Amino acid sequence: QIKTLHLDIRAREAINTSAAGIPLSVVVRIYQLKDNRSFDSADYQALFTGDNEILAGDIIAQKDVWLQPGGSVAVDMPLDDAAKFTGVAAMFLEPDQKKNTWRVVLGRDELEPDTPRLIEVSGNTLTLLP
Amino acid sequence: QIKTLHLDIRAREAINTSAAGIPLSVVVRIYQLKDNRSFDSADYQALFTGDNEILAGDIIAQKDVWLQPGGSVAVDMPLDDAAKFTGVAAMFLEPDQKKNTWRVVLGRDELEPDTPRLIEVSGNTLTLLP
Amino acid sequence: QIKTLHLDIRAREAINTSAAGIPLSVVVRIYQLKDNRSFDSADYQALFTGDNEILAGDIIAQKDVWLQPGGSVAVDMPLDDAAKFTGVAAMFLEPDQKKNTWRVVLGRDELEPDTPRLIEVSGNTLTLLP
Amino acid sequence: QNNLSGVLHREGSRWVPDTINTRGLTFNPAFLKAINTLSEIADVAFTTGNAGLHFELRPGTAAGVMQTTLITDNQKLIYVNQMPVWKRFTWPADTEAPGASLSWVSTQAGTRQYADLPGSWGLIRLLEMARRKAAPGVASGWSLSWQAQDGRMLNYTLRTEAGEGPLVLLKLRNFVLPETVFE
Amino acid sequence: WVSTQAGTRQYADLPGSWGLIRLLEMARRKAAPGVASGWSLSWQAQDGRMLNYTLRTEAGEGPLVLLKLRNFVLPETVFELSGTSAFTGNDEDAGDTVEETD
Repeated sequence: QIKTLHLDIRAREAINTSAAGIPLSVVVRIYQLKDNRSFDSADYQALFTGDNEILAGDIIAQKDVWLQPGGSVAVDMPLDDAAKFTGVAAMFLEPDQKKNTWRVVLGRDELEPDTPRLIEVSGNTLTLLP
Repeated sequence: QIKTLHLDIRAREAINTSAAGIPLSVVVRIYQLKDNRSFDSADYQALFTGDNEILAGDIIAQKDVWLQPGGSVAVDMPLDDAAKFTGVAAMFLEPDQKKNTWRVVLGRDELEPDTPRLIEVSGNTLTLLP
Repeated sequence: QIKTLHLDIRAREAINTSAAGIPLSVVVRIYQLKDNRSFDSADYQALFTGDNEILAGDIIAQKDVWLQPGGSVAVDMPLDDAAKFTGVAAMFLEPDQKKNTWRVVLGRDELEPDTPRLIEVSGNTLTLLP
Repeated sequence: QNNLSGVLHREGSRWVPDTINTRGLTFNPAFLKAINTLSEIADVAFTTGNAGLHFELRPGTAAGVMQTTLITDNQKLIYVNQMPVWKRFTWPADTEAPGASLSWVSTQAGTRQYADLPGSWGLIRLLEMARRKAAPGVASGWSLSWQAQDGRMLNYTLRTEAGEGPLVLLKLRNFVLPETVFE
Repeated sequence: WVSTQAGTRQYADLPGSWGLIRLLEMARRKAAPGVASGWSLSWQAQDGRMLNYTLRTEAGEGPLVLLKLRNFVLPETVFELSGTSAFTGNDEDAGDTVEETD
């Protein structure tokens, strides 16, 4: 299947803008899951600050990338074989927990073994690209 | 060619300063033109307040972005195929109509399909960046 | 069947008149539905402001046209194949929710592949034309 | 309550000086006029001991005007000539950058600014430019108005609770407290 | 709570040491014919899902008595000449009457 996890994270200038419209940085976390159901059940608060060890136990490993406004950070991760779902979540100033534009789940099939998949951050949303 | 219009609009703190030097906000409009000749013929007044329907008829669609002093707003626009020229115009307190630093025209070729082009506003002028 | 969605939206001068008889503009939305039953169940309020995601999930895509009083806007839409029903709804000042003259449903069969179907707005009602 | 009691005596909202002990004592009528303004402010603005009030509003419709202006302290109200509803505001909102502005898109114009202000009170400055008059609201109707540079004036109705809301805060603009209470 | 067709969504989080008396205000449909101090809570959250509880306190009324402090100012004068003949010895029963029925 896929041996090495490759991700490329783009970012425009207007990301995580405050009430003054100020371009702010953001912290994005990468999760290697055995279960995706608990990753779809947690809210914004119990995922980044909570002690849901049912979700944390399904997290095999976690790695935090840290991108400037208007830049990019490449992800070269030795992908675990039990990592059925690559959990991508971000911490905006205004995370829309309702419309759920702050997290995406990338399964085993949608990875590429020698090409990074492109995740673009804009405004306060997460966006994939073909 | 180019399918989706992507623009990134930067702004410093000293934009649209009054006679008291006060940092003021500004309104920028995006135009999708079929003709660029009428976009180079209108002045500051007949473009923002006028009824030049020869120019407005060449405008396929218009969209108004609205940026804070010292911030940014990302533009994700479904780009029309007849939009040969992306018209960018701003409304400063002191628009220099003579030296014409208040409008730029971005053609079909200078767009990027998956990367926003950078437009920086400073003082009362509009500036592109490579 | 039909590949490209073509619509032509006419408008007289007396549309969306207030209590002072003043000609006002209006916003019309185009919906691409998989189900027409939920489009016939929602009222004026839960369609334009509500979070009926059962109806919104049946909406494949939405596009908002925006017409002047006494004018027209052409609709050139790449028609989805699962879009069995073209939902047309408007937001008048006085939407008659009872007699239901504020929405029409255009199915797969009544479209034309290279000719726009004519939707005429008058008063506060929506009217088709042969 | 610590140096002029016995002659000044609180009765509801005002404290009209009424006893036989005021004889040989003539109050400056500037004083009694000023301190009845500065006690009728304290039944609208600062009723909870600190700053803050609450008031709701509703826009209207006009010729060529089809839009929405008020964004005051990061609670926007958007109208494209749909049905009118009442939205709840708060004047001293919790933000790091307070302010207000307007926005109007004509049939001849796109979005044009009308007001721009970096103040802690931002809602009250563009009420000074407004022209307020009576309205048949629910208890105290208030139809407002604003004039653009190209005509096409707007309409905005206003609901408030027990007082009349933040329109009383325009009374401060000529205010100088007097200096002598006695003759 | 966790709905049948959605994940967790918190009702309301209230910070500060005086928070427990703040969020407990909103469901005073309380009187219960069960245990001795016999109280229940409704907590009608969004979309019709209700979540019940049945409170049992220890000494008198427990922490529900802290709701009596709302809209409570220490009054004016003692020993006033005004109010010579007035019989208002029912509000201490009537406030709990409206409380323990609504």
